[PDB]
Amino acid sequence: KKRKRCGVCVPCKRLINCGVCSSCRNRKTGHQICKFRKCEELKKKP
DNA sequence: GCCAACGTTGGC
DNA sequence: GCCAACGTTGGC
Ligand SMILES: [Zn+2]
Ligand SMILES: [Zn+2]
Repeated sequence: KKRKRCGVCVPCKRLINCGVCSSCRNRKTGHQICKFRKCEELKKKP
């Protein structure tokens, strides 16, 4: 299964894709959420 | 069936 | 070990 966003971090609370980060500009091919909405808990840990 | 957006990997 | 690209799938 896909992990669910946490719904409580600042990114999760943002409503709208910014439209200008690289995730947003390449959305059709890269299929990624806006860098500013990406759930903090879903990022890669080193 | 659509589509937002997470998971995986070839090629580097 | 990274990440562009794609496939996938849960929720609608
Ligand atoms: Zn953005
Ligand atoms: Zn979150």
